[PDB]
Amino acid sequence: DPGLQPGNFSADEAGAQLFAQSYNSSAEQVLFQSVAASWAHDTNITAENARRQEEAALLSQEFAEAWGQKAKELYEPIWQNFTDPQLRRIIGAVRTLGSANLPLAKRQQYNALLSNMSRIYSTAKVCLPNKTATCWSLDPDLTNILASSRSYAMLLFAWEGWHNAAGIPLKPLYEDFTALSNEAYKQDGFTDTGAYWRSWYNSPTFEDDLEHLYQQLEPLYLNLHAFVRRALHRRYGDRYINLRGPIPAHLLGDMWAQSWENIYDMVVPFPDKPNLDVTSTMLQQGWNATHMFRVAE
Amino acid sequence: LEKIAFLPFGYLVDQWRWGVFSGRTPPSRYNFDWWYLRTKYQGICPPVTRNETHFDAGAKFHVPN
Amino acid sequence: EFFTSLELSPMPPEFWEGSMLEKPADGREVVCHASAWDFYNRKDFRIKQCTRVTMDQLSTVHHEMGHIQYYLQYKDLPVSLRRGANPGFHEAIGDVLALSVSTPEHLHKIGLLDRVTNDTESDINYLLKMALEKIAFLPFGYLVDQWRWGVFSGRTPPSRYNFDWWYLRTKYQGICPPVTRNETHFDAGAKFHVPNVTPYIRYFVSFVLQFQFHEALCKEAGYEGPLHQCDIYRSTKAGAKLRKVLQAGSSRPWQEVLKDMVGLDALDAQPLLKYFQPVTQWLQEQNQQNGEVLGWPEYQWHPPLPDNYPEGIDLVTDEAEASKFVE
Ligand SMILES: *[C@@H]1O[C@H](CO[C@@H]2O[C@@H](C)[C@@H](O)[C@@H](O)[C@@H]2O)[C@@H](O[C@@H]2O[C@H](CO)[C@@H](O[C@@H]3O[C@H](CO)[C@@H](O)[C@H](O)[C@@H]3O)[C@H](O)[C@H]2NC(C)=O)[C@H](O)[C@H]1NC(C)=O
Ligand SMILES: *[C@@H]1O[C@H](CO)[C@@H](O[C@@H]2O[C@H](CO)[C@@H](O)[C@H](O)[C@H]2NC(C)=O)[C@H](O)[C@H]1NC(C)=O
Ligand SMILES: *[C@@H]1O[C@H](CO)[C@@H](O[C@@H]2O[C@H](CO)[C@@H](O)[C@H](O)[C@H]2NC(C)=O)[C@H](O)[C@H]1NC(C)=O
Ligand SMILES: *[C@@H]1O[C@H](CO)[C@@H](O[C@@H]2O[C@H](CO)[C@@H](O)[C@H](O)[C@H]2NC(C)=O)[C@H](O)[C@H]1NC(C)=O
Ligand SMILES: *[C@@H]1O[C@H](CO)[C@@H](O[C@@H]2O[C@H](CO)[C@@H](O)[C@H](O)[C@H]2NC(C)=O)[C@H](O)[C@H]1NC(C)=O
Ligand SMILES: *[C@@H]1O[C@H](CO)[C@@H](O)[C@H](O)[C@H]1NC(C)=O
Ligand SMILES: *[C@@H]1O[C@H](CO)[C@@H](O)[C@H](O)[C@H]1NC(C)=O
Repeated sequence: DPGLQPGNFSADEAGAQLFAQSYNSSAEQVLFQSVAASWAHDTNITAENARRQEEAALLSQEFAEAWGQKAKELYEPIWQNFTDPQLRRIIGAVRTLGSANLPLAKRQQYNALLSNMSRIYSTAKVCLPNKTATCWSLDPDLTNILASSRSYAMLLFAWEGWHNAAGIPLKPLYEDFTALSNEAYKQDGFTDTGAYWRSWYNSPTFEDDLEHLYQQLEPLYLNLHAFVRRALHRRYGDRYINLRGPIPAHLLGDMWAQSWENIYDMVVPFPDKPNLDVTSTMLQQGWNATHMFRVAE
Repeated sequence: LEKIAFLPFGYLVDQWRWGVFSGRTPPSRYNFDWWYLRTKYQGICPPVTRNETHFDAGAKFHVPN
Repeated sequence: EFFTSLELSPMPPEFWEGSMLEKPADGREVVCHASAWDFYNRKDFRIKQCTRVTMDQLSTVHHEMGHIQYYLQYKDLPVSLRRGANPGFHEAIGDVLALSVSTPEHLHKIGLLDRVTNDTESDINYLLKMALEKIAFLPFGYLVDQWRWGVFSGRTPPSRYNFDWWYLRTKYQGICPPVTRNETHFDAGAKFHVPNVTPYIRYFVSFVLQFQFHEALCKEAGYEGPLHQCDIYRSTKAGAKLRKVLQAGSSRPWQEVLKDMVGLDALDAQPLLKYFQPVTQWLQEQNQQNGEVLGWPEYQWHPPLPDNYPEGIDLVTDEAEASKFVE
């Protein structure tokens, strides 16, 4: 790879612009091939595509390592002072080597760990104690049952089964990944991975501001929770839910209580007024694939 | 009921992840910290009993990936 | 006289004429407290305590005499420089000396014991007896002051008092309430230091600091042996160094004074780790032999109701009494 190695630029403005342009071109090629590999991974064929994604990530990370080392050794004394926001932002983006600080063995271990995490989460499945021939998955089946059924026992079975089958074989991998990411981002210059993640928003009082926002928004969620708790108590009785206390996780709409939209069946107030839907329009005029996109146009 | 019921979860998951990364959560308080956070912010009680063996964050897609 | 041996505490005679060290023979005076009130007045001090014959009372007497060392030493400083550096120093310096007294070697060499019981079994017994109150308290103090910080700073609104308190208890101390509580109860109030305005992290800081002080003094005491029987008795240089440290009360940051004495400006638990080394090794061997988890693999476990309806609490369920009744 000729574009992998950067030339001998200078800390001056012209050298900085040349470095920025060279990075622009090289990264254009790198993310072009990366997006090609990632898109081909999850369209028709998955065999020999996860491995291709891993090698592409490895080579892109090596490219980032080399370019970040060059950027460090060529701009570190003048990194803070640049008199140009664009130059500061681009040099900060390039300087963040990220997961390239680990040695070769550690880098391979970290990439393999990420791939193992993704595959373990994707292929995880849960089904019945008997007739264990074929059974459900996460999105095609589990979401449908957990969002459409109204039986407490079956909801509990689905929720517990998925949570066990997707959390139990995932703990040691997460421990190792946390250790590796902490080491890499400590060598980067940040106090920890969480500090780097907060560094995107660029605010020293990020946690305080978020806590203030949530304390402002608390009454809304408290009232909504009380109303939904009363509705669920009416539906399921005063044995699986009490008025004073929390709500069981599966009783809500989605699997992880992310959204309650599926609970609107037995929460809606004043049901005499008709619900809002335009399915009849699709029944009248066909909406095959593009009508909802020409409407966006 | 689509947005406000989500807001605490958004404030909750990455707070737990920060706790795990920064070291305040050793690999013996994963599930405990997660479920205390759930009962504190979202007001959600896990139905079945959960020990430290379970990892009730890998169910969410954004934790493993 | 133990103080004076290492050229320490030239006790003024006013204590033997105007300080009461006894139980109140007449009058409804103080029953029993744990303070050493100083006359101050730029000149003198005093002790107000109780007198008994038990070794615990002797240890408490040594503790409060160590408290009196502090006052005797920091009086030339102004009226605002009376608190001794870190607020946890007063217990620490008042306790490290006790750590020297309670050693059987000290009792034997001062004439209280016939001979030194140089036995490993006795060593482990005494170490576990003392580690049942200088270690089980370590999660506490930290727990209480963390909860109080949370409530003060706003992270614990009045709808979450007991929730935060009991989560903290199950986290650090690992003790769950036998009765299922809720937010109406205020379980932090049972402790005396919560309602009364009193900081509670000073005791944890002292329980960490006293063993570091013991290790530093022992290293300067010339005895490079076990940390158990390493009393400061008959060590003029150790007394001189302790006097030098005690000379300044809050006149300098506590980190600087600690660096001056021990050798570093930050708290370390390493001397505490070395102190409890044999009991820790024996504990590890016992835990491995018994084959049990180290701790907390299953939480959300609350004990079932023992038929606590208050009609059978008076029923006795002791093994020894049952066997005696059987016989
Ligand atoms: C990432 O995962 C790979 C692939 O293994 C797959 O994912 C694991 C998390 C498990 O669920 C595996 O069952 C699953 O196939 C791991 O590489 C694998 O390493 C092992 C150990 O060298 C290889 O052989 C195994 O060894 C023993 C017996 O010797 C048994 O566990 C198995 O029967 C098997 O023979 C295994 O072939 C290999 N798989 C590859 C290279 O594709 C890898 O260790 C893991 N990475 C990390 C960091 O955990
Ligand atoms: C999907 O629906 C679209 C929108 O109706 C179809 O596109 C039009 O189809 C009509 C059918 O009468 C034709 O007269 C138009 O010429 C088509 N184009 C446009 C721009 O309006 C489309 O054929 C349908 N099928 C597919 C496979 O896209
Ligand atoms: C009590 O017995 C212990 C052994 O259980 C003695 O251990 C001493 O340990 C120090 C550690 O630095 C060694 O330097 C000594 O040589 C050991 N003494 C021995 C082996 O006799 C300890 O000295 C004994 N204490 C008393 C007061 O006799
Ligand atoms: C952990 O919690 C589970 C329930 O979530 C307890 O129940 C057993 O879980 C194991 C898997 O860890 C299953 O194989 C058993 O069938 C479950 N039931 C029984 C009766 O054993 C499990 O005991 C808990 N473990 C710990 C160590 O607390
Ligand atoms: C607890 O049970 C043990 C074992 O059963 C008791 O020990 C025996 O008690 C019986 C009572 O009839 C005697 O006949 C045996 O000789 C005892 N065996 C011994 C002492 O080895 C024991 O007394 C019971 N009580 C306690 C407090 O341990
Ligand atoms: C950059 O300098 C190095 C010094 O070793 C030299 O080998 C290399 O050819 C130079 N590259 C360019 C593009 O001038
Ligand atoms: C930073 O750059 C500016 C550009 O105007 C300059 O004035 C300033 O002295 C520099 N600060 C340094 C070099 O510390």
